[PDB]
Amino acid sequence: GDVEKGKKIFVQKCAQCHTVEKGGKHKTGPNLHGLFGRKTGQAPGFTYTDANKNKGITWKEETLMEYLENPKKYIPGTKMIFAGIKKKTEREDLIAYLKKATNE
Amino acid sequence: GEIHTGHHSTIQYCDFSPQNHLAVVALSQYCVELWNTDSRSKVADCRGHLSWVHGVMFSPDGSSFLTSSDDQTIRLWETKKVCKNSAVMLKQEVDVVFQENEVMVLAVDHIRRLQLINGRTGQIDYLTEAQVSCCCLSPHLQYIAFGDENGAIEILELVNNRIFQSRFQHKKTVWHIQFTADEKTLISSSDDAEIQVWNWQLDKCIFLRGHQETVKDFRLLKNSRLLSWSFDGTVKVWNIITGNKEKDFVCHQGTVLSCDISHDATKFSSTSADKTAKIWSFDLLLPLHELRGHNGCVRCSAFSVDSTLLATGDDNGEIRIWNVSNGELLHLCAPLSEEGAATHGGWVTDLCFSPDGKMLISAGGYIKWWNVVTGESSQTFYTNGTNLKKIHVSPDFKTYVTVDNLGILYILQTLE
Ligand code: HEM
Repeated sequence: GDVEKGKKIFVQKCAQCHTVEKGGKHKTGPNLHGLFGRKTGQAPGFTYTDANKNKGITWKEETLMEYLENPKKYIPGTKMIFAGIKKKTEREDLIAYLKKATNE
Repeated sequence: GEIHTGHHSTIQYCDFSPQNHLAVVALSQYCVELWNTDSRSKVADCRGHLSWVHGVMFSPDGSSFLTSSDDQTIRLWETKKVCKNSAVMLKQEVDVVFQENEVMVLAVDHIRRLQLINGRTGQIDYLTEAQVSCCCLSPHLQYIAFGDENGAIEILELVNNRIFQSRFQHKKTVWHIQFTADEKTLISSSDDAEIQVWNWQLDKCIFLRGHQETVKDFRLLKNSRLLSWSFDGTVKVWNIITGNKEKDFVCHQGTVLSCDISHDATKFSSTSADKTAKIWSFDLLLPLHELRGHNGCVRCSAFSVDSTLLATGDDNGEIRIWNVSNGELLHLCAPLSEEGAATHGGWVTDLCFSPDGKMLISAGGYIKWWNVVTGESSQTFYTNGTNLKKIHVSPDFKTYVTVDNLGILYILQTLE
């Protein structure tokens, strides 16, 4: 993906509920630093729904590609409000941006 | 003016009503309470939207209001109805224990702790505690028990309210709770890597030192063995009361998503976790077979009611039956084919096989009685709440009642 476009998408569509920087505060949603290779519902200090807490998957590109297309369908009962990113290219860009920023 | 909202959080939605100074406010999680502005007091609760509301607005007359919601649903409502109180619609997650001719459903009080209402009667059974986290009845009755936010677990006696044992344990709220075949010995788990085994009265504190990040869940085996699994996806076989990891299984590098055990002898057990549908007889340290018939990876599985069937549930509610004999390309139950994204359905929560074994009671967006292997039997139904997450069956198997999405609890009693 295009990391720069991914950043734009993050700023536009995710930043209002989530930080990606280390020690960034929990907002409406959990901080996403360290997201990749981590199991659902594990950000310490965030109170998840039971659905998100027990989805039982590992966040990575494949799982994010499916989630981000339609969060409610992937984790029914999530309290995250997001319709989904219908275009694959944009999903790849965002995912590539998150992969970089959430490790940095 | 300044009308404080219920408890504390952050408002997701709100709506003032010019009539009666009303305030229909969806705080969070579809908490669409009917408050009264300026007077600054709630008028009445309004349960009934699935997906956490998406929006509400009053009629220009103000005599009614629309309720847009994430499900894709708009519910009309009269102004008068909301004000009147309706302390009903049981709490979303409950445990029900079936002892024969009458079935009792675990409940959480609309205000505080709980009330036990038996079916086919108005016999409420209220109890007091500082908001119980979870509950469990003792084997052979005679007791009742509950967890706590601190992970403490009391076991109140039925014969006398004065007698109880309280256990202080776990960094947070206790997760799974289960009792031994003996009336004694509590077993529990939570954020701790260890699986708690706290015998009550004796106040014993045997631990299952699994050295996991945490143990996700555990279940009783027919032996003294105590089955368990964590977020590492290990399918451990411990022992009841005494902690002892006798047989250890690493069926999944990822978390064990749903694992079901058959319940005749200890002849089989299986699990699937977005990878492979493994199955074992415990005799081997590795599963007797590793089903790989699903490239989309099976999400959950359940054993036949003392038969040879073994359902394997997909994320889209698809079910693939597999004979309990290593494995063979059995016709997929294939319960749902055409539908779409329109309603309630997500999740493949549970499967309830008929005692005949000729029927599977699928329960996702709603109950449907798929016929085993090709086609469906009694598919019909269609739940009001949707999203059932639990299955209860009477020994007879005559009655199963589901409460889904907090719609309420529904009881079924087929006739002649
Ligand atoms: C494309 C933009 C977004 C991305 C990439 C994103 C990322 C994520 C991820 C990966 C999770 C689950 C991670 C985990 O299980 O720990 C999550 C959960 C969550 N997100 Fe988002 N999110 C986005 C948009 C939003 C928006 C718009 C909101 C609110 C308006 C929001 C609020 C939440 C909340 C509340 C949760 C917790 C879910 C629960 O506990 O049930 N997110 N987000």
